[PDB]
Amino acid sequence: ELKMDQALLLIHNELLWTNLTVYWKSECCYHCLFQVLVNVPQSPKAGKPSAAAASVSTQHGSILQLNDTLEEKEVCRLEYRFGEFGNYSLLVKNIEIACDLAVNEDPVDSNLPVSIAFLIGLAVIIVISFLRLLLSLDDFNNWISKAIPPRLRSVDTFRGIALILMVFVNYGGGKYWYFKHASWNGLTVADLVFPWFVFIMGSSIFLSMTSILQRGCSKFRLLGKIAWRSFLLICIGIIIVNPNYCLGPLSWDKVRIPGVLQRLGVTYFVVAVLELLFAKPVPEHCASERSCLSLRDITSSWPQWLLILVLEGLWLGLTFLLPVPGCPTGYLGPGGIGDFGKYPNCTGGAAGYIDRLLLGDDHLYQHPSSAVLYHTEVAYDPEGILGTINSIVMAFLGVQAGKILLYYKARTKDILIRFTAWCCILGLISVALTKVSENEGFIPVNKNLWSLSYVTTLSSFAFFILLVLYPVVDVKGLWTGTPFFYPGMNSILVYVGHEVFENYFPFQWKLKDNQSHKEHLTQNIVATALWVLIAYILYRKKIFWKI
Amino acid sequence: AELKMDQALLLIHNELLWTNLTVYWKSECCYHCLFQVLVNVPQSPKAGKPSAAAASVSTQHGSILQLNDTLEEKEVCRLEYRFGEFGNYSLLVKNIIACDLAVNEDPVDSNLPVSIAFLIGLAVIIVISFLRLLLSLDDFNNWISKAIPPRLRSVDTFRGIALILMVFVNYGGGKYWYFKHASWNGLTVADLVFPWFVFIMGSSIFLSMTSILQRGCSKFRLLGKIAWRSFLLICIGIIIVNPNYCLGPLSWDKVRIPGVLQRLGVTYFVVAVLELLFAKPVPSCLSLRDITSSWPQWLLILVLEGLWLGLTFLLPVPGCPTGYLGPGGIGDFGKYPNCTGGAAGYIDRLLLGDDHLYQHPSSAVLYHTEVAYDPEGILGTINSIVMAFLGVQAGKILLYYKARTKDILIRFTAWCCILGLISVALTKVSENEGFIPVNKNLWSLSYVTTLSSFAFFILLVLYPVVDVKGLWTGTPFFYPGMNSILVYVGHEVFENYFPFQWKLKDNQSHKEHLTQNIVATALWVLIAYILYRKKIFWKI
Ligand SMILES: CC(=O)SCCNC(=O)CCNC(=O)[C@H](O)C(C)(C)COP(=O)(O)OP(=O)(O)OC[C@H]1O[C@@H](n2cnc3c(N)ncnc32)[C@H](O)[C@@H]1OP(=O)(O)O
Ligand SMILES: CC(=O)SCCNC(=O)CCNC(=O)[C@H](O)C(C)(C)COP(=O)(O)OP(=O)(O)OC[C@H]1O[C@@H](n2cnc3c(N)ncnc32)[C@H](O)[C@@H]1OP(=O)(O)O
Ligand SMILES: *[C@@H]1O[C@H](CO)[C@@H](O[C@@H]2O[C@H](CO)[C@@H](O)[C@H](O)[C@H]2NC(C)=O)[C@H](O)[C@H]1NC(C)=O
Ligand SMILES: Cc1cc(=O)oc2cc(O[C@@H]3O[C@H](CO)[C@@H](O)[C@H](O)[C@H]3N)ccc12
Ligand SMILES: Cc1cc(=O)oc2cc(O[C@@H]3O[C@H](CO)[C@@H](O)[C@H](O)[C@H]3N)ccc12
Ligand SMILES: *[C@@H]1O[C@H](CO)[C@@H](O)[C@H](O)[C@H]1NC(C)=O
Ligand SMILES: *[C@@H]1O[C@H](CO)[C@@H](O)[C@H](O)[C@H]1NC(C)=O
Ligand SMILES: *[C@@H]1O[C@H](CO)[C@@H](O)[C@H](O)[C@H]1NC(C)=O
Ligand SMILES: *[C@@H]1O[C@H](CO)[C@@H](O)[C@H](O)[C@H]1NC(C)=O
Repeated sequence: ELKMDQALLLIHNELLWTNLTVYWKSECCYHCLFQVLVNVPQSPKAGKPSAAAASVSTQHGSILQLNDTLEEKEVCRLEYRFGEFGNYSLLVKNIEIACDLAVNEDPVDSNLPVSIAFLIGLAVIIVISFLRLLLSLDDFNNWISKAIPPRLRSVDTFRGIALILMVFVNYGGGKYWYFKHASWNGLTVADLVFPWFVFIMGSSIFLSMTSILQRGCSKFRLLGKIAWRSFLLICIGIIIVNPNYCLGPLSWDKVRIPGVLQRLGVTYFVVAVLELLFAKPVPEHCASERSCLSLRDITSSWPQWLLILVLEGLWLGLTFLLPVPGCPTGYLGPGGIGDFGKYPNCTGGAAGYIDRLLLGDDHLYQHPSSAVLYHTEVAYDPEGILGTINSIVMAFLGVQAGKILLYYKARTKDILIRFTAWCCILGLISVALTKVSENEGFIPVNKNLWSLSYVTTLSSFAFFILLVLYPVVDVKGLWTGTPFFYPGMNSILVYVGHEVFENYFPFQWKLKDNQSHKEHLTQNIVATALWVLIAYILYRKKIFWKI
Repeated sequence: AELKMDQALLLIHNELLWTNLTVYWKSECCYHCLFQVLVNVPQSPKAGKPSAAAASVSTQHGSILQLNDTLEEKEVCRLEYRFGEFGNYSLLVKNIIACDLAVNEDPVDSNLPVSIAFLIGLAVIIVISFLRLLLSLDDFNNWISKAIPPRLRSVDTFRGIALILMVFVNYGGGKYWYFKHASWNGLTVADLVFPWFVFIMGSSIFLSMTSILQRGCSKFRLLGKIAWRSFLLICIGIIIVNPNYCLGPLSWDKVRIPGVLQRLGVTYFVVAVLELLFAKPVPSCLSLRDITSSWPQWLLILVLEGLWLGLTFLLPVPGCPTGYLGPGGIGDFGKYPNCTGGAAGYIDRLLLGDDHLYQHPSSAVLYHTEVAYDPEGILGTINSIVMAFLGVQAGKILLYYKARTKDILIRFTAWCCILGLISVALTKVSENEGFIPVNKNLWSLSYVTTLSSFAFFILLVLYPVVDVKGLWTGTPFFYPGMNSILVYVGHEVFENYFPFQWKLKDNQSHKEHLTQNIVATALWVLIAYILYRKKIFWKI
């Protein structure tokens, strides 16, 4: 009867001279038009009020505006938050007319009941099952006999955490609203992994390129390697990751040109080529002081910083200045019914227009993140053309983190000072941009547009994560990234694998109740743990696929 | 138009007045098919103007049209014809009871013109495209530079040929009827692949066991390797290869336990454990010592063959004749609607259930069988083991007389002749008649002997040319031969992916399907070649 995060609302109209219409709009909508929930009729006779059944969304909040089809006057505005499976009864009576809320069945309290208790129980059960399976393997072997520079590992732990979170939220994340990507604006747990992947990509770009150059290899061989790696990423993404082959053979008239791997390849090429051309040897003798307050890692890359600033200015100018036909200039909203629905075919503004012009409507993402909340009827691709500038900026921030990590290697206090300084600077910039509020600010945090505040917020998060991880996993040694670094070293293999093997049995099976959050959560956690186990097994076999 | 692929539009005109003629159709190749109703032709309203009926006769190979009156059923005209693709044939039955077969539009061959000269044309096209891609890609790099224990390779070539055939016929094989699996009895191009894979599997089993036992190891880590490889093959077959995950998530109640890789794993375990349990070291014009040293496993193979024969021809099956080999459905005059496989089908449905079996057997499209019958069932694994052991015998022949090439060809010719004689004795040189007709779905003993004789002849041809005389390394073939498992898993996983599958301008065209499948097979050969160059052979 009811679906996930969907309370059942019954409207009892005790009125006898009005045809009430209940409207609806979530709290998380910024400026959304009210959608008709159900059209309750008037009571034919006194004593027996007219009733109708409506299913209200539970994910986050609910605004119910009561209007009558005759005069269109707000008899009462009710603003509540519903539960996952709740028999809610709304009665409105003339006393003038006030609508009161009654609960006939208590909600399941989605994400309230599971909390950390169910997660700990599931983890214990999975660990016990794995240990029992491992012990059973030795039982068969016994019965048969009876019968007859190195890797940082902190960047690796960072990438492993990002990969685990990405595998969890890509498989559904328990079908929870906050483990999915945000509709248009703000941040969720699924909006963090991709920026961290670009950050780590830039960091590893600098680490690998400087290792290769100081190992005595020509810059042209590295240029060829970079070009081949970016081309392979783009082709792999376009041919394998982007299209859903369960719907039929791939036709060029509906091929999704831009994607996650295409974005990664393009920004890899751009920022890696920037580093290659403007490559200076890593200074070593300069690290002779104690906690040196030198800006060497920044002033040694003034041309790349100038190019990055020019690119960021280009992104800001195109976003806020490019005149989109039939659209306000500098439009950042979601379109659809968002922003009071006055721009329905304007999902993404300048970035969406650039994508639709250069690549066409059919070569974009047909199911954007905003399509489920703001009801966008057009196609917008989060990995568009305009957002690649901000992805390049993020990759260069990762490059800066790598320069911090390598220029000062012996002085771990210097590394921590630089990480804290950069995290604070980027956090202050993000707070200034987004104005702390989710939907307010000059450039609100947005994954779909890859907003500048999105880049800065996620880069500050990445700098803080590196600040926490580098001493613990490298200097102090209190933790080896025990379950995380195997995905860190098999990132590309795990990404291609889980984007290819989404529907295979160990990662996805038929569920007893498809509308249960706990069943989906168990399936997604088991699938993520199995991908970690696969990465660990390949680590033991020393099978590291690299492009 | 409304005509499909491999179908012909048959217009029927009845000049008869007091007739309610119905047209019954039955494909020529079916052994004993009930005449299904094709179309119902109504009585002509008046003289001069006959009633017209539109039908699509399956022109894959032949068609039998029988016309008997609807009321007081009596045949008025029995017509046998071999229709052509996209043919507009008009049937004119007129009162004189006479028949006419006027061809209103000439048929399109779509088989000779596409697979006779268009095959060579497409080969030239793909060769030119590959050469241009190789030259242009290196030209750009050159512009920048200017500006600034041994493997035999015969078994490898055999396995590569089998892999090329499997990739071609698994993708559709041009959607031709002879590049698919024959509906129950008979041998097609697609039926030749799996038995050769089992044969090569057994040959490689012996060729690896001999090397390992001669080197430093024991028959206790070899047993672990064999058991783990069998378990891995079975698990891969159950999880990855078998289910069609595009439909939805896997479920226990509707998961297909049998499979190609499950069958390969079970037969590998059985035959490899047999050789390990009876492992002897290698030591001749007519020595025959290879068949005598391996006498216990030959005795066990004969016992297993007797068991398969006894279960097939003697196991009682409820609601089914004892010793049934027929396809069921409308086959055998439809007297056994649900008897697909007989003993093998009943054993599968009794041990694994009817939901853990192949729901689209090759007999469904022609004999109209509604039950689920799995070609890789439980009964046929005995014959899979027998053919794997014939491959093991080929390996023993090849390894025992390594320095006596003439001995190798003498033994290969002798074994091929013996197995061919056994096959022609069992099938009486007829696909549907005989004692044990050739059948992939039952994995018949005559199927095993025929395909093993074919494999022995293929080895007899390949071994001198590719090993002894050295005239031709298996240049377009052994590259998949060295990556078989990866190639199989890859084309099972990446069936729908762009290089191997793209949307066609008209899905009802044999030329477009053939070119797409040839391009896909060539791309898989190219992938295997690239992996060979980089030495990324995946094993176990
Ligand atoms: C939002 C959602 O829900 S979807 C989330 C989106 N998901 C994704 O984008 C996942 C896909 N991306 C990825 O898997 C990765 O980011 C990749 C593969 C594209 C790039 O990973 P990278 O950071 O380039 O690392 P990778 O493992 O490929 O190695 C690249 C180079 O960096 C080097 N490197 C990596 N880590 C380190 C380290 N810690 N120290 C030193 N060198 C390192 C490697 O040695 C290699 O150089 P080499 O070949 O010369 O030896
Ligand atoms: C009919 C249709 O359309 S669908 C049916 C078609 N599909 C199938 O049959 C499934 C696909 N099958 C296959 O890919 C293969 O048959 C496999 C992988 C299952 C088995 O291949 P095999 O012949 O066993 O060889 P594989 O490469 O796996 O290695 C087996 C062993 O034989 C050895 N070997 C292989 N070829 C040779 C050779 N020519 N000489 C000596 N030893 C050899 C290998 O070295 C290996 O031993 P090792 O572990 O010491 O290295
Ligand atoms: C529900 O009723 C209220 C009040 O009747 C509507 O509020 C006004 O509606 C008129 C249109 O009749 C608009 O011109 C006004 O701008 C609205 N606001 C105010 C403050 O007057 C409300 O629009 C109705 N709901 C919907 C979905 O239209
Ligand atoms: C749920 C899901 C199923 C699937 O079959 O695979 C996915 C792949 C995903 O990845 C995202 O997909 C969109 C465009 O690719 C963008 O929202 C993001 O940028 C990108 N990280 C996200 C979700 C899924
Ligand atoms: C169509 C298809 C696509 C693919 O990519 O994979 C296949 C693999 C096939 O092989 C057959 O599959 C069945 C066993 O699973 C049995 O009909 C036969 O024994 C076996 N020859 C046949 C068809 C396909
Ligand atoms: C309410 O709508 C019904 C039809 O659905 C109509 O018969 C009735 O007159 C309406 N009442 C008012 C007060 O408009
Ligand atoms: C909800 O409650 C009402 C009365 O309180 C009852 O009639 C109805 O059956 C209930 N529905 C569900 C789904 O529990
Ligand atoms: C058509 O009629 C003839 C009349 O004897 C009969 O023998 C034949 O079986 C009929 N065809 C059917 C029933 O398919
Ligand atoms: C077959 O020929 C008839 C001639 O009477 C014609 O009307 C019909 O359209 C033809 N079929 C097709 C598919 O064109």
